[PDB]
Amino acid sequence: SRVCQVTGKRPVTGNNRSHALNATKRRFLPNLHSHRFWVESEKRFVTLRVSAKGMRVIDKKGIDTVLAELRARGEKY
Amino acid sequence: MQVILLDKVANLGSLGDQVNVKAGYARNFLVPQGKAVPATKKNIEFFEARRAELEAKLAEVLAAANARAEKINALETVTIASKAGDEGKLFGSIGTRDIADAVTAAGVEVAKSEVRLPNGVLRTTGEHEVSFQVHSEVFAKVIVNVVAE
RNA sequence: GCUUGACUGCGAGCGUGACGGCGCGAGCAGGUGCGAAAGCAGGUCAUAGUGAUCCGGUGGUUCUGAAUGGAAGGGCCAUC
RNA sequence: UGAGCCUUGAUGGAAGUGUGGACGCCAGUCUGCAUGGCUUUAAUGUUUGAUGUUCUAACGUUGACCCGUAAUCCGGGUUGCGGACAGUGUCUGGUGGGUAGUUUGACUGGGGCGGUCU
RNA sequence: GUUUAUUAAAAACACAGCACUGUGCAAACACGAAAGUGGACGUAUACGGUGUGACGCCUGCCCGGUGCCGGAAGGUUAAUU
RNA sequence: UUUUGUAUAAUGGGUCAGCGACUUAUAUUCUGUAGCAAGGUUAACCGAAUAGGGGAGCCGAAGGGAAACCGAGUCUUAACUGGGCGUUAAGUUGCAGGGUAUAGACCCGAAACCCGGUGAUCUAGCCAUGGGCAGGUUGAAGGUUGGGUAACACUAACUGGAGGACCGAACCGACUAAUGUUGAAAAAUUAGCGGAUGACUUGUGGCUGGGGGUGAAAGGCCAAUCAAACCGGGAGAUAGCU
RNA sequence: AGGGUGACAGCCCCGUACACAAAAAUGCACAUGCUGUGAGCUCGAUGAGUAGGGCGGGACACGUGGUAUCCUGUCUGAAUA
RNA sequence: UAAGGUGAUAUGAACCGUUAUAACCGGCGAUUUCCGAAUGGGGAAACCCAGUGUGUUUCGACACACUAUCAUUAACUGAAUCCAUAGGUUAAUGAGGCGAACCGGGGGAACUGAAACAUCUAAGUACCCCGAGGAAAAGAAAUCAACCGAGAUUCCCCCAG
Ligand SMILES: [Mg+2]
Ligand SMILES: [Mg+2]
Ligand SMILES: [Mg+2]
Ligand SMILES: [Mg+2]
Ligand SMILES: [Mg+2]
Ligand SMILES: [Mg+2]
Ligand SMILES: [Mg+2]
Ligand SMILES: [Mg+2]
Ligand SMILES: [Mg+2]
Ligand SMILES: [Mg+2]
Ligand SMILES: [Mg+2]
Ligand SMILES: [Mg+2]
Ligand SMILES: [Mg+2]
Ligand SMILES: [Mg+2]
Ligand SMILES: [Mg+2]
Ligand SMILES: [Mg+2]
Ligand SMILES: [Mg+2]
Ligand SMILES: [Mg+2]
Ligand SMILES: [Mg+2]
Ligand SMILES: [Mg+2]
Ligand SMILES: [Mg+2]
Ligand SMILES: [Mg+2]
Ligand SMILES: [Mg+2]
Repeated sequence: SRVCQVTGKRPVTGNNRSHALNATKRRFLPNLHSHRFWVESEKRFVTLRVSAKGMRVIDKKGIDTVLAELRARGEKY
Repeated sequence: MQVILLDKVANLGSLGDQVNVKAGYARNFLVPQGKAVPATKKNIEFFEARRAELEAKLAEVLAAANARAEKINALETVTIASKAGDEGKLFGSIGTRDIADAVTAAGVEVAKSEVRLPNGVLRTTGEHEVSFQVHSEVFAKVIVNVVAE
């Protein structure tokens, strides 16, 4: 459903605001690329709908600290 | 992305060393494949003792075979008469075994692999300054009293 | 021939416009030029040769400037 | 292969008799390979951009199998192919009646044309 | 053959035929924010688009303008730095 | 009623009865009237609720300047002049009215625009599965036999049975005229007319939904509606016009 | 107060003020029992892909304006009393 | 509570009660077919079809009861692959659907006004969607203030068109 999945970054809406300042709803959407992660500890190759930056999170907090959450809120994975 | 290395890793390996590398190289290869691990302190700022539990620990408190020259230098006269004969010469020669052998204090035991002698002690009998060269820079000194029978 | 009155600040009082404006103006203060002097000069003999407001640009100013000192920005005067 | 850097060069243990490279006010000479009583600028490492290759390990596969499963979807696994490409997100130049919203003056002896507008 | 159900049946549309052009297959293209689907369980003797409109004899000259195709060496040039 | 002007052959009204259009809220300014007066007056709220309390606050008694500032003066300017605006003004708060502002703003009225739903029982395409076409005519390809050839061509009879083939009912359609035109009928009747084994015709069910569909292309059809359907909503759209 | 009664009623009727009433069921207050929670005291700690930043939008009365502050799709990214 | 009663158009019939549950009023319960979230599967709503059982039975079988999906947990099972997961079965709970306004959030017009129209307006309105409560939301300063100080949020009047 085009959701960051790891940081719940959904696609927000906005205006194109062309020159002359002309309104036109456009809506911005996250990056996402569904990556293949190696939990290692769980010895499984889990894959998530992770999105840019949100990927920097995993590499910052923990592939297990992340999966710690996610599974906490009751998400898939 | 630093991560402490865990092996050879071509242009950057030390079986344990931090090095700035692209996260694309990690979390894709230098990791998930057993070759490194993120520098999360818990593996360095806390797991640095592994690098300080030898050269800095098992190299200082390693008290055991460091006091060689000291432990051995006041023996009970290492008399090793390498025999003699024929106009006052010798029947036995001096080598690596006999030397670091008779040099035993109280029924102790010394490996003959710890001798300090350039060449081979030609057959004589006079003062034989047989130093007990054990460790590299940590060797000792002993003697031998060759004569006859 | 000599010069910069095509000056600065004001202006009794009038004309002409629905208004925004526009025009005429003696005389007053400061300072100029020409003339011996009285005096004349605030552009051209007069009536066309033109663009409001906004938004800004440039110079000046101890007017203002959000805790205070500055500053940005704003006002004011000159001006594009 | 461009640019950094500074590392090593010219700038500014003895002769003498071959050979490259440097360009010159030259008629110079400069400097590296036998036998012999700080800038102006270049190799080394390095950093970094520019393409061009190769690799696998992300990523793709509407190839082939296995299992879920007496399934054509889907998921996991194995293998092959492709491979940091493709594709997508944000930003950005071009294109864009495909679509959308509008504008397209007045006087005028009817309107239009012509002319006019201070 | 088709068409303006309810004023137009036609010289209009359609057609077989012709020509141009796109498309190498996860085709072009089209419906769809997407997944997916038609094209086609087809694969250039195939599919889409456009114009001409059996058949016969034919289909001349112009590439300056516009579009499209190729080149891109150089001039101008976005974000970015 | 609208007009320079209407008996006007210019508009509206068959008649009657009932209903039908300058409102309301807050604000601001005058006029009248009442209260108090260099002062007038409270808001919310409290409340022994129309009291009383509450003066937060608003207006006025001071103005000039762009302002700092100054002050019955102050700006302008170097400025003494002068000139502009002020100073020998009573205001304030209710109540009723005239006017304006914001609102639907006197009342009725568009053609349209936007949002969400309902519609392929009509019709246009298509998909699945069933049905229909009296009668009569033509006579292709192929084959057989004779001839013919070196063998094929070729030829002739017979056989054969093709075709968006022919004539013509059912069936589908719709070229002509009359009649109908407050019809029998919101497209028909009557006499002729076109196709009638085909791009045919029909039953049943299904799929395309509105800026969307469908279209052998007329802007045609999408429920007697179509250069953007119907229903509900924005909504009392707006209407310098009648 | 009000309504009815064969015309308009305090005194006909039902009411009316006033005063009473609950087997049971429950709203809400207190009060307590069961479960859960956990008070209090010492010494600690004191919220990072975050705050800021560049690009695009959006919200602040404030239409990028000299424009603070807030949210963020996208790329980054600190101090830590 | 009571001398009257068996609701209405509704009389009549046939009855019940005049003391103490006749009727009637209120509290709590029993029954409560079929459709409808509809939940055994299906289905053109109020109908069609099934599995496993229970007890009773002439013991044919009867009707009746349970059997949807998902979520959490528990237990037992269990692929590619040792393990392990994925998947499977069961059970216990909870959800589902209705709803008038108010409330929070996601998405979001145009007519209109600007006497034209793009910025702007209408308006974050109409409308669609999701969620929750009796209220919602918000809320104990990285708040204002101005060198004096104030002290969460929310609502009213002023400040001020
Ligand atoms: Mg002249
Ligand atoms: Mg257009
Ligand atoms: Mg419009
Ligand atoms: Mg005109
Ligand atoms: Mg025909
Ligand atoms: Mg016709
Ligand atoms: Mg033609
Ligand atoms: Mg032709
Ligand atoms: Mg030609
Ligand atoms: Mg007239
Ligand atoms: Mg008349
Ligand atoms: Mg009347
Ligand atoms: Mg025929
Ligand atoms: Mg007929
Ligand atoms: Mg016929
Ligand atoms: Mg049908
Ligand atoms: Mg119709
Ligand atoms: Mg409206
Ligand atoms: Mg109207
Ligand atoms: Mg059922
Ligand atoms: Mg069901
Ligand atoms: Mg307008
Ligand atoms: Mg303080």
